[PDB]
Amino acid sequence: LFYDETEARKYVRNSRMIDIQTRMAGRALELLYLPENKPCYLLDIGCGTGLSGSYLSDEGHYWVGLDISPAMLDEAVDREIEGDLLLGDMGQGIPFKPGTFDGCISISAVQWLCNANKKSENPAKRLYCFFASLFSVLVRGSRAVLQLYPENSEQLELITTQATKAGFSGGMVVDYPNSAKAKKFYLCLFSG
Amino acid sequence: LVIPEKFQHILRVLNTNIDGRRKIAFAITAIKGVGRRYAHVVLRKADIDLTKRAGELTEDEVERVITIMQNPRQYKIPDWFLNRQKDVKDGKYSQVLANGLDNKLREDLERLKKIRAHRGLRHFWGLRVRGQHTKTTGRRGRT
Amino acid sequence: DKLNNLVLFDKATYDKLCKEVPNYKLITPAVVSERLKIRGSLARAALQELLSKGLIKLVSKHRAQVIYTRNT
Amino acid sequence: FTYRGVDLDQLLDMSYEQLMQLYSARQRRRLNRGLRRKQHSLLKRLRKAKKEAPPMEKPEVVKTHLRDMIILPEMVGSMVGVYNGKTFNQVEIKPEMIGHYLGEFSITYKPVKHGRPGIG
Amino acid sequence: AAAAAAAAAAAAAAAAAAA
Amino acid sequence: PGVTVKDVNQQEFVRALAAFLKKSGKLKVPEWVDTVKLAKHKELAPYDENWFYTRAASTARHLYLRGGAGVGSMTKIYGGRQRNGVMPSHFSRGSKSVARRVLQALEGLKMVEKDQDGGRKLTPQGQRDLDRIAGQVAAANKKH
Amino acid sequence: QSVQVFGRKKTATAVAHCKRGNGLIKVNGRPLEMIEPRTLQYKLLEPVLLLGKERFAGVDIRVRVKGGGHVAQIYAIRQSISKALVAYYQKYVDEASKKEIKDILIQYDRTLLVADPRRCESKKFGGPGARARYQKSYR
Amino acid sequence: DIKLFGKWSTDDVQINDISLQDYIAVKEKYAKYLPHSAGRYAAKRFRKAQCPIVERLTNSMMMHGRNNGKKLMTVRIVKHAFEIIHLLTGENPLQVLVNAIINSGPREDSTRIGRAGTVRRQAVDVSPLRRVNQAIWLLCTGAREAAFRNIKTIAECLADELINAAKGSSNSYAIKKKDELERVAKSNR
Amino acid sequence: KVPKGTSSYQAEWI
RNA sequence: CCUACGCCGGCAGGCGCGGGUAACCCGUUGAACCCCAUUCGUGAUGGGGAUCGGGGAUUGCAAUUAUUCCCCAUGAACGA
Repeated sequence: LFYDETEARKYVRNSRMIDIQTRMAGRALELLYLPENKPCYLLDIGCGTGLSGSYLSDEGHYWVGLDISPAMLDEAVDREIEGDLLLGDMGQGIPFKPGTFDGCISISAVQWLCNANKKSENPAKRLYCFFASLFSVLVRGSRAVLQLYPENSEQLELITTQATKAGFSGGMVVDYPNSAKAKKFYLCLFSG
Repeated sequence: LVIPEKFQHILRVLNTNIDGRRKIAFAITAIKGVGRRYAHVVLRKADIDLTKRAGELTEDEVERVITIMQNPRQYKIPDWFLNRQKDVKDGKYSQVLANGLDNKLREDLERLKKIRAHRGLRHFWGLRVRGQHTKTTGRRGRT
Repeated sequence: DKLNNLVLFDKATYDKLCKEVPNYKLITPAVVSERLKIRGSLARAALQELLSKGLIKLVSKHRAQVIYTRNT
Repeated sequence: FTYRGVDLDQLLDMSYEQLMQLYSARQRRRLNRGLRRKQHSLLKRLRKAKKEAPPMEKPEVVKTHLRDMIILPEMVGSMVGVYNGKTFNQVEIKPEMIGHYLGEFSITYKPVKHGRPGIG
Repeated sequence: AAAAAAAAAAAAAAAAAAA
Repeated sequence: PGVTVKDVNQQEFVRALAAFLKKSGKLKVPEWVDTVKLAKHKELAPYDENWFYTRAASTARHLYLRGGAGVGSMTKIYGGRQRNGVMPSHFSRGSKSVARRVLQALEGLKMVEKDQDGGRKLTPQGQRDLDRIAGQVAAANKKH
Repeated sequence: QSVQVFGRKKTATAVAHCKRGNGLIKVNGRPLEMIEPRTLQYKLLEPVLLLGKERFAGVDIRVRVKGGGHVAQIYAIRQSISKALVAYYQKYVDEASKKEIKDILIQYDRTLLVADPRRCESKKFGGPGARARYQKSYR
Repeated sequence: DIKLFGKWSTDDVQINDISLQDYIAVKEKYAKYLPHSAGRYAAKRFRKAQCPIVERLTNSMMMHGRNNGKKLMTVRIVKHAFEIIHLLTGENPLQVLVNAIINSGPREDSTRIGRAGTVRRQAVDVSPLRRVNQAIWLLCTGAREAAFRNIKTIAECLADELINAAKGSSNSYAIKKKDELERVAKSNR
Repeated sequence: KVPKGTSSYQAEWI
């Protein structure tokens, strides 16, 4: 466990956090060619307090948000969200029927799948379980864009390899890559 | 302390709700045109002990405070605690309080707009006036 | 939310401050301030009054920490 | 119009010594320092240009560089071009500016009205 | 005596400084 | 065993020397007693209605602690920490006119003497008085 | 009839002049309670409360303090009083009681009688002080 | 004889755990008048095991940024805290301190073993000196974060948290994080 | 309401 | 030009009067935090002082785009 009520509140109320999360969500939406210029249904993965999910609502999207933290969800409740919030661990799978969502988005969250604290399956197993179920719950030709924070290049390669084995194709977009203070990795994928 | 029975939970001095339970030397600061040093040098000539609060007072103390407060030269608040020293019109050493404070700020801005000076167009545009280094600032409040 | 503690005394406030205080095992202006919604200025002046009441022992006395103690 | 409790006819009939208590800190400071010969000559050209005008007419505008001139109340009613590097801005000296400089009336640069970032 | 003591102290201080 | 001012708690001595100057009553008191701070490097007014008296007492005692210190040294003793806004704090000195005229007012009571040495020191009357009040507070110390 | 020793921390010097006296302890004309960092009074009282004042019976102890800061001066006075009593009993009384009081002081704390081995050192060029250096940037 | 702060007794003090019995030095010749020692104890390895306990509670209390040389505020906070515990209990508060440090340090601890990317932890045994230091850090941290915005003086906060952890409450942040690491210890193994 | 004297410069400041 | 001392300035500063071409004279280089008492009492509050309106005094040919310093009044953001 990582967040509490105090820390979830301080994160969601910080103006600097709001601005950066909003910029990365809007960049993820620009990279999401499937919702870009289209209406869509969306899954927001690691939705937190709904800072990314509010910006999906701004473009007229209907969305479901998944997060593992109660306190992040409880803080989301008071923010007048239009999305459905669900308490859920993404590493156990995506619990929707095949072909439910046009797209999926995740901002600042999937690097937690490399962490082995919460559960006693390998991160490698949970990573496979995430990508294989994520491929299934997406429509055919659906898209997934994930902004994420990798600790090293091995973590990037492992994430890419698991997405590749699950049936995704696409690549990695690295914005501002000459500043390792401000650079951001976006995983940009599509299903078959 | 004691339980003062004439305790106005709301004070109304010069068009301002004052939280009368606050300390007297820090509840007069709450209105515009009076800060901390100024209300203290008022009270040292307004002859009220600092130990009391702002709701523990008599109206005779209130009327002598407002009497000294509108007559600052006649009660030895001499001519550097004043909000305005030399006005444009009369040059009269005089304190200016909240409604007149915004009135005279508006007066000076309207004047410098009418003057067509370097300051007045800044004040109409709502920018920095004292020549600041805005190569990294100008962030919050600009659109 | 608001810790706007009571600035002056009340009826029941003094009915606890004259009464409940010498039965605490520890009389601290923060503690008396904290249990009954009282500012530390108000409780600090009240505990100096409890010196003037003579009920309550004074053990320690410093800048910002002045320790009082219930008697016997 | 009134300035510091003194009127326009009262100011313009007042001597040069008694002005030096009616001004700001910098202005009484500089009038203590005493004016330069260039500004004396500029005020002399202003005297010549304000006198020879027709009585219906406003005086002929005199252009000048000296942005650090105290606007004396004797200059009120003239039209002065003030040089801000490129362009003489022509200001009618109204009596509201008797405690300022000329240099604030010809605003020197052009206001920044942003575009959009390219390659940042 | 006091003066002498003071002098001694001063000397000591000087020595310390040197060190 | 002539008691020493230095052998007493100094701030209880300051409070008693303030009370001693209050009981005296004769001194040329100035008129900016109810107006000013101590110097530029503080923010608010002092709470003491008798702050002139206790500062005069402490100034007489600092004259007792060393002779050869002028008003500029009296300015320099009463210094402090000016907060320069968001720019960091610095040491800033006392106020010249106030400390000068405190020394002048106590000079009126023949308690401050100008020397050949340029500064001002304590009078022999002054050291007699301070040792008397020192014995008073010494009896207030070793017999309380 | 007198012993003259000192105590030395970082900058604080404490000159001690002791002789046959009355139990007199002056620190430039003030007692050992009149030093405003007063909690450290107990450290300042460690030569008396460990040894007993009956062993400070007939000794005049003059203390004149130079330099340093307040805590450094307090440990210098503690230092100088302990070395002053030990040096007095060595020069004028036996070796045995001096050795005994040395063993009482050191086995409590060695810093009472020995000096401190370190000071605010000088600077080799390249930073604020000796160890930490200046900071830079990338990209 | 030698008593803390002029009055407080040390010969009544008793250690429960043999596993921590030497790594707290309070009993016989490590009792001093003040926590302010001002000697080196980080000279080499394990020399901060023979420094006094209340000196450790002192020197781990100037931890935060703005307080980072002001040890005299810390020793008066220690003095007021011992007096508050001596009021609310009556016993010798050093016994409360020893019982609080003993009941607060972890017993198993998780350590990331693998590669940088294999977060597959393994709950291992806690070293006794690190149990001591982890306990002192938890007690100081509970004194910190429960005294950020309150009316309570930080001496009162330290004293009450030391009381609550000496009896093993559900109220002590130190006992909360001890139970958290002991529950994470159940998970990794 | 641009003055008859001054340039376009100060008028862009208007 | 470093200053001491005195006088006049509610505060920045003036005026008179020496030493010092220098471990000397500033210099015992008399500091800040720290400490001991007072007031405040957990809230945008007396925290934070930004952002400004009136003045005042120095530096200088020249302070207007605030040179700097001072005195009122203004009190935003900021909840680690």
